[PDB]
Amino acid sequence: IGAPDVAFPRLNALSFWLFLFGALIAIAGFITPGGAADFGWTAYSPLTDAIHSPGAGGDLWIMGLAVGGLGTILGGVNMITTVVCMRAPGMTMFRMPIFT
Amino acid sequence: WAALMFAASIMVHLARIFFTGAFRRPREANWVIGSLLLILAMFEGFFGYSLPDD
Amino acid sequence: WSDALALGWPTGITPEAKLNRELWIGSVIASFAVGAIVWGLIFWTSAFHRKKATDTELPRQFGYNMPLELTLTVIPFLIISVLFYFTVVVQERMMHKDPNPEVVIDVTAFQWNWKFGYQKIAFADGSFDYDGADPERKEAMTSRPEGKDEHGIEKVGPIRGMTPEDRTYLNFDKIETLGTSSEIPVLVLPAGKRIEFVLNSADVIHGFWVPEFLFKRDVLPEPKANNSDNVFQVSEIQQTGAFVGRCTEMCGTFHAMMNFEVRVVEPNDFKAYIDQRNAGKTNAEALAAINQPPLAITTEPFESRRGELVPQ
Amino acid sequence: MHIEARLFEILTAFFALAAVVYAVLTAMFATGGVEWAGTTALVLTTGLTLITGTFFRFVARRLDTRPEDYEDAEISDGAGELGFFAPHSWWPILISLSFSTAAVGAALWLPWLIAAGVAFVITSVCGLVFEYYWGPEKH
Amino acid sequence: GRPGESPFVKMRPEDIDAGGMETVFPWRESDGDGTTVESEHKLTEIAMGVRNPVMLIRIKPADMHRVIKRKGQESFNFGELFAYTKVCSHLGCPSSLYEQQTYRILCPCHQSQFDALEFAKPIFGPAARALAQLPITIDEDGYLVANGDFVEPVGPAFWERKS
Amino acid sequence: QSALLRTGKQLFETSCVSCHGANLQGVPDRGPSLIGTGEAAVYFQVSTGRMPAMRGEAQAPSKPPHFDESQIDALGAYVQANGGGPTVPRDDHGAVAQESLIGGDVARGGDLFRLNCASCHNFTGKGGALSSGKYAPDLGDANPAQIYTAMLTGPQNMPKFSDRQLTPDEKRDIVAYVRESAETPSYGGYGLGGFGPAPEGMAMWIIGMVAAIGVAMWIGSRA
Amino acid sequence: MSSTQDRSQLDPEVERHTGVDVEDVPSAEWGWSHMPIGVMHIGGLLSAAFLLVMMRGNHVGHVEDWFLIGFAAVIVALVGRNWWLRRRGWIR
Amino acid sequence: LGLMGGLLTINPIWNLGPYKPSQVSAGSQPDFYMMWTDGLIRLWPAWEFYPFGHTIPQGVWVAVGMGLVFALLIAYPFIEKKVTGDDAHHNLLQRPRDVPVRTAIGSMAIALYLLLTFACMNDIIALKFHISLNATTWIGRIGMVVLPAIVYFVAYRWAI
Amino acid sequence: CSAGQISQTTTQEPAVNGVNAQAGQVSLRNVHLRAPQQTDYVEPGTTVELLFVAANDSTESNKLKSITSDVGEVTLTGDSTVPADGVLIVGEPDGQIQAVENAEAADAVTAEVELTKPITNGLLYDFTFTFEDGETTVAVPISAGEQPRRPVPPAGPG
Ligand code: HEA
Ligand SMILES: CC(C)=CCC/C(C)=C/CC/C(C)=C/CC/C(C)=C/CC/C(C)=C/CC/C(C)=C/CC/C(C)=C/CC/C(C)=C/CC/C(C)=C/CC1=C(C)C(=O)c2ccccc2C1=O
Ligand SMILES: CC(C)=CCC/C(C)=C/CC/C(C)=C/CC/C(C)=C/CC/C(C)=C\CC/C(C)=C/CC/C(C)=C/CC/C(C)=C/CC/C(C)=C/CC1=C(C)C(=O)c2ccccc2C1=O
Ligand SMILES: CCCCCCCCCCCCCCCC(=O)O[C@H](COC(=O)CCCCCCC[C@@H](C)CCCCCCCCC)COP(=O)(O)O[C@H]1[C@H](O)[C@H](O)[C@H](O)[C@@H](O)[C@@H]1O
Ligand SMILES: CCCCCCCCCCCCCCCC(=O)O[C@H](COC(=O)CCCCCCC[C@@H](C)CCCCCCCCC)COP(=O)(O)O[C@H]1[C@H](O)[C@H](O)[C@H](O)[C@@H](O)[C@@H]1O
Ligand SMILES: CCCCCCCC/C=C\CCCCCCCC(=O)OC[C@H](COP(=O)(O)OCCN)OC(=O)CCCCCCCCCCCCCCC
Ligand code: HEC
Ligand code: HEC
Ligand SMILES: *C[C@@H](COC(=O)CCCCCCCCCCCCCCC)OC(=O)CCCCCCCC[C@@H](C)CCCCCCCC
Ligand SMILES: *C(=O)CCCCCCCCCCCCCCC
Ligand code: FES
Repeated sequence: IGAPDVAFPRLNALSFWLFLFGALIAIAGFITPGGAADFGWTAYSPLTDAIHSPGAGGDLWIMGLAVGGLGTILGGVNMITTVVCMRAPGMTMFRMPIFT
Repeated sequence: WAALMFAASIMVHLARIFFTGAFRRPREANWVIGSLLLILAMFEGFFGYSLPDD
Repeated sequence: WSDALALGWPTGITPEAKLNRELWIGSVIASFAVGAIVWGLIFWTSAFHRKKATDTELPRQFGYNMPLELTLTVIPFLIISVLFYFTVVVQERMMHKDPNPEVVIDVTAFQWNWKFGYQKIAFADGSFDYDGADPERKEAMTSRPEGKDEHGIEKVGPIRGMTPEDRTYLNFDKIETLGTSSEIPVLVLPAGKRIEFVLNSADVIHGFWVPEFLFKRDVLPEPKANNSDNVFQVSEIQQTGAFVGRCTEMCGTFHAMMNFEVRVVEPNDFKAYIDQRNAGKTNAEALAAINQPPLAITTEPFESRRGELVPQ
Repeated sequence: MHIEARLFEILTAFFALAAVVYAVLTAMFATGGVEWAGTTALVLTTGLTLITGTFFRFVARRLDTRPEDYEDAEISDGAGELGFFAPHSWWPILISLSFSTAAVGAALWLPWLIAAGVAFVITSVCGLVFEYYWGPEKH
Repeated sequence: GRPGESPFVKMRPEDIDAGGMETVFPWRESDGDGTTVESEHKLTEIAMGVRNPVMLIRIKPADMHRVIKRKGQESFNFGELFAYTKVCSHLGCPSSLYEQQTYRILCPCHQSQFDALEFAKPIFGPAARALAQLPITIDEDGYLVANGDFVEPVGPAFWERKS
Repeated sequence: QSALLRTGKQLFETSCVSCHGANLQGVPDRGPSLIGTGEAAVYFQVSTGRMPAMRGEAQAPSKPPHFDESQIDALGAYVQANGGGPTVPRDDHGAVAQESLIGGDVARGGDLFRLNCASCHNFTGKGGALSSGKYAPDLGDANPAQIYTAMLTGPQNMPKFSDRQLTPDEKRDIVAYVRESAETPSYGGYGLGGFGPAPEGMAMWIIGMVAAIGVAMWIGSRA
Repeated sequence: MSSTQDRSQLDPEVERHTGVDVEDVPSAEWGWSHMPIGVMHIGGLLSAAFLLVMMRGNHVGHVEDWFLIGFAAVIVALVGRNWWLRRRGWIR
Repeated sequence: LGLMGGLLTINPIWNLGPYKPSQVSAGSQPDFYMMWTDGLIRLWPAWEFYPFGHTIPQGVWVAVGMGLVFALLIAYPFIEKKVTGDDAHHNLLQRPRDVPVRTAIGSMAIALYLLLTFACMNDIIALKFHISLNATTWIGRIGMVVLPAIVYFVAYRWAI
Repeated sequence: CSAGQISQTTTQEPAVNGVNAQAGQVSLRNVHLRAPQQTDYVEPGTTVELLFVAANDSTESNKLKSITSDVGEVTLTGDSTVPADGVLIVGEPDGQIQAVENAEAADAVTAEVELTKPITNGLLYDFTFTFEDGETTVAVPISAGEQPRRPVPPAGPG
């Protein structure tokens, strides 16, 4: 879009790091003796309750996904703001290429 | 708590002087005694919570 | 050709299964036709190489074709509309809700195994004044006079005044075909009859699939409170014999162990089996006494051992 | 700010339509009426688009055509002082680590770790927010 | 743990049930209850004896075939009862922790694991020498009595050891 | 009771037959035999929620109970009828006795705890780590009956303290000490868990050191 | 605008001629900036040897030995890559 | 210190019964300044030697460890001046970044100290953070050789 | 992978005094001996009850329970063929309850043994259980079900 940087570049750095560490904590389910999240990726409800899959792997999965999701939300805020505000003098929003 | 702070602050001071190079030519002896001093503190701490037979 | 062009669907054993198979054949025909034309287009444009004989003359640079894009955005709407109509008509023939099922099997499916209750038998020809037990459905309403506090709270219960550990939704029957971890539960059904399945889950949501039915459902813990139509009817089962069934959800760790069987027999054979099950006899004994294998013949309750390298 | 506004009003219109049709077709033709989960989600994603589009339309009416919103705009038209764009900062990684500490204290039920992570998050967010405002030390 | 009187009472094999561990001490007939002044000091000596404490563990019968013995200690176990010193063979902390269904005598000072089924030899952690096994049997009246002293010194190792 | 046994059988046939055979004999390498475990074992194991275990791992963790008190009693009575074993203590009314299980003596209960329980749990009933993926959970949550039944039946890697090792008097004494330690406020400010050296050192290095260094940065200059 | 340039006369003492250079380490003169590569490689080999020898101990399990083997192999591979590149002149 | 002495509980000995050779606790750590000693005990792989009729217990190792540790702490400036050769009267401090090698060495030493200290707490770490005790012990065992190297490399590059 | 194929929880014997013998088609669970002893042993000639639960693993049967005798001349009073995909409970282990006052087939196959040999609790004694499918040696232990510890005489300091 002809911009020098992203809208909130400290924010996108924060998004990257929030992702990295959220993914790390989610994956850290494996080092635990019980192991990582045994419920499917979709993680349907009763199988995810403390009764079923009581191990700390499920909790780590949940919290790591929460952290990564916060990073993703911040990244989305940054990218939408960059596209709407930061743009080249001639780059009309119907002249920005399709990847943007 | 003061014993714990004594130990921790000795460690922080040692790290400060080590990383800043305050132990060089003029003040090796200081370092040395400080090291001894730290060691003593550690042992006294051990003899401190060991005093109340627990 | 159909079996090969069915992409490995087991030829159904129920009218609904057969009609679903026909829909699958038609849908695969349409999808393969679309894929073939699109692959033809892709490979034929791949014939547009940068021939060295071409000098510095860039292509037509056309882009932005209105009529062609309108045509190719209208036509897919037509294909999906026809597919949707066929889908709706076929789907209509999947939950018919016949109020007089020939047999009502209560498929209560608990963690890592199943159980079938034979809730009711009602043959149109006239027989089987049979019914399930249902004295066993007891609630857990914690409507105690008082809680921890001296007075006042008189707490009734967490959910709708009852406890989560209520299990009232589960319905129990006289002839339970429970399966153990070392014994595959074999559901005996009569051929040529309307069989309803009332689906329930004791512990955790999971799946009930009989691949030869070309249909499946999710046994949820409490479908009524989840706005789920757990029960489903099958108009007929022509083919007899044994057919595997599998848990098609996530039960838990031993989720692949949930395999069960459905052994559809003749109506007279079913009558004999139910007669010998009313009298105290295991499922295996009843099946054997009708001159049929006692154990599951499509599947086996394979090793409870955690694996091959476990030291016994 | 008109094109990116119209985008969000189009999205808002579609989401409102989808929520309304879902509510109407679930309140009847469904086992338990309105699903109350998909319906509310559709309503409040309609609200999401509505808030963003309303703000964008407000700003667009408040703003004369920008060069970026103007066809046939020369690069020299937009040339000039762009705003502050934060240079290097190590506070984002500290905020991420603080939130990770709080998250592990939540997953592993360690109330002490949750409290420590919350304190770390407040400290790191203060550092980031104050990073480019902390005046020089006065001695 | 009665307050002073009869802190030590004779023991019977039936008391320990399969998969059960109890700390036991060398109580003599002369070291009677702590009622008198002469006693209550012998008993204090028994309690404060560093190497005095032992743990008696009843190996489950189903696990009996898994037991691996130590040369010269093949008969130290009285049936399914095994007496092993509580004092860790590493730095002399008590090895109090006991895990049944895995038969792991764990020392928490430095997290050292000895296999109780096999002679109490260290299968994890700093410890390198097996816990000393106390010979045991039952005397007249069916009370559990040591069948002799440890064949080896029982505390943590030192220079003048293993000769 | 006949109806109690019927209900226990109903609940058993659809919650645990997979782990334990329909005849309560353990399925190989899935679950152990419940013959002789007793009503006390069932009560402690299911009231703590451990038994709908839902996985085979190093240590089955505690989780919300999957059955209510009446259903707990039904399962326990079913198991008691099948094999016959330890039974959960009960008071005059018939409910699981919890108040009555608090032994009067605590110093003797404290000695019993330190000699037997603290070995792996803690000085003050907190948790402790075990060999490989195992641990001893905190005793704060367990009610008097649960502590008593845990002593009376060693669940897994717990020594089983029969009624002869710890007579009902000693078991009630230990229960009293456990409850007193769990509910007793930490005299001298917020008790950092129960482990002394580790939380104490961590709190030093965080609170005291961050405060001291921040105050030094405030007083001092940078250059 | 509230700042002034600083200059420092620091007693310089080897004659900082063999080893590191300011281009590689911008503050070479200001203090110890060179650790010989020989001590690198020797220490890496010693680390790998220590990892292997810890396979000998009191542990019935073997996941632990496999992790030790993997880490020591990684260290040996890193040291070998560095040594080969240094010998050839940082090529490939 | 007064606020801590009030609001924070330190060494609640009353919860800790009088010492008996038989009674035990699972935690069993010393104050944080000896946790490095305890962790060095835990992580050192049970290596003993048996001369002619004599035993050299694994505990001996830690003593030697302390020696070396202290022998290296007390003597460090002399090793620094012998290696670097700085024998000049230094009155101006050096920013840690300006001495990448010494900063890396100090970061390595701090990393080893932290690893040992947390190894002493591997019991509690496993209890609270669900990690198998053997896994924590072996993490520390591999770390006391690997983590110092990684920390040295990272600190060197960071200083530069 | 602490929860791999070799997991601690799955491979656990029940915390019961009786041993478990899975040999043969039938499974023997909680086999033990009720034999209260007031001295070093229980003298020869005193009847001791033999408890166990026999479960038929397969539904296809080994309900015979032929002899199950060893040194001691095991006797199965009221012997019956109970096992059919179910449980054969020979006796009434301490804590065992009775659903109704009346007992079907009188005693539910109580197994008693005349020792003819001293035995003390804490030992392993081989009892060869014989079935039409096969035979199994179990080494039955001695269990004190619910009896509280007897009063040890007070000690006289010397
Ligand atoms: C982006 C998403 C994505 C991608 C790329 C893949 C890629 C692959 N997936 Fe995918 N898969 C899913 C998403 C994905 N999958 C999801 C969402 C499910 C359902 C999950 C659920 O049910 O919960 C699933 C389920 C799934 C299953 C079913 C498992 C089950 O539930 O029983 C299987 C079975 O074979 C499978 C196989 C594969 C294979 C063989 C690949 C290949 O393409 C993978 C390519 C492999 C590699 C690139 C590895 C090679 C690299 C190395 C050897 C170097 C390693 C070195 C280090 C790590 C240091 N996948
Ligand atoms: C020898 C050795 C060190 C072996 C390894 C043991 C060990 C330390 C393992 C790591 C522990 C962790 C971090 C578990 C969480 C799961 C995990 C590993 C996730 C992946 C790790 C990773 C790199 C994630 C990316 C982002 C990141 C860095 C996350 C770290 C998360 C954490 C825990 C940050 C804070 C660090 C921290 C405070 C750790 C605990 C340290 C100690 C000893 C605390 C002691 C302590 C205790 C134990 C109390 O109970 C307590 C109760 C009440 C008040 C106070 C305390 C208290 O201070
Ligand atoms: C230590 C050093 C700079 C050595 C230089 C090179 C040298 C002389 C090498 C030879 C000596 C050898 C053989 C060293 C290897 C191992 C070693 C250091 C042994 C000696 C151990 C000893 C007597 C002293 C080391 C202590 C030390 C200097 C620690 C670092 C101090 C600093 C600057 C810490 C950061 C400042 C700060 C804000 C700290 C608070 C924030 C936190 C939580 C930091 C991490 C942290 C710490 C630091 C704890 O001590 C701790 C204790 C108990 C529970 C938890 C924690 C914890 O989380
Ligand atoms: C300058 C110093 C300022 C210090 C602040 C002082 C705060 C004073 C608090 C109020 C007065 C003293 C309370 C004493 C009563 C008391 O002790 O407080 C417990 C709480 O304890 C917890 O749980 C933790 C709860 C989380 C909130 C407190 C966290 C404060 C931390 C963050 C401050 C220290 C710094 C640590 C930082 C570490 C981070 C490292 C990055 C509360 O009961 P409870 O919750 O039920 O404890 C369970 C028994 O019940 C049950 O049996 C038992 O078995 C257990 O389960 C027990 O937890
Ligand atoms: C500051 C500290 C930084 C850490 C420094 C050290 C970094 C080096 C890491 C070295 C990793 C080595 C992992 C190997 C470990 C190992 O060898 O043990 C295994 C268990 O593998 C595992 O978990 C893998 C664990 C890998 C995780 C390492 C992750 C790094 C973390 C710790 C970093 C975060 C640091 C945050 C610090 C906070 C700030 C500090 C100020 C098996 O044990 P076990 O459990 O008994 O399994 C039995 C079988 O044996 C048996 O066959 C089978 O039959 C079964 O029975 C089974 O039970
Ligand atoms: C990437 C490909 C890596 C390889 C991927 C394969 C993964 C498969 C691993 C486990 C599957 C579950 C089985 C779990 C059961 C354990 C296996 C077993 O059954 O073997 C018996 C003994 C104890 O049995 P024992 O009778 O008491 O003692 C015996 C008496 N002498 O375990 C053992 O040997 C343990 C051997 C297990 C294999 C080692 C896995 C660790 C590899 C880590 C590599 C990372 C490298 C790091 C790089 C920096
Ligand atoms: C999955 C496998 C299950 C299921 C669904 C149930 N149990 Fe059982 N059980 C299982 C294991 C791996 C163990 C040993 C380790 C542990 O308990 O976590 C047990 C043990 C028991 C015990 C303890 C016996 C004793 O201590 O002597 C009891 C009383 C018990 N199990 C009963 C029980 C009940 C009542 C269940 C349904 C509510 C049940 N289990 C389910 C494995 C599994
Ligand atoms: C390490 C050996 C060991 C000793 C000795 C021991 N425990 Fe335990 N304890 C454990 C383990 C392991 C568990 C986990 C039980 C489970 O997973 O089912 C446990 C669980 C418990 C529980 C259950 C609490 C809960 O919330 O689930 C209580 C209560 C308890 N122990 C109290 C005691 C008492 C009282 C004693 C002294 C008679 C004692 N323990 C001795 C290891 C031990
Ligand atoms: C059961 C056996 C078998 O395990 C396997 O087969 C897979 C083994 C994978 C190799 C694991 C290597 C560990 C690398 C450590 C990362 C460097 C740390 C140094 C810096 C602190 O093994 C087991 O017992 C369980 C194996 C489970 C493996 C899970 C690994 C999960 C790692 C997770 C905790 C996050 C690590 C942080 C990495 C950060 C990288 C970017 C900075
Ligand atoms: C232990 O109880 C859990 C065993 C889990 C088995 C599956 C192993 C998958 C490993 C994935 C890789 C982890 C991250 C690697 C980073 C270097
Ligand atoms: S004190 Fe027992 S292992 Fe060291």
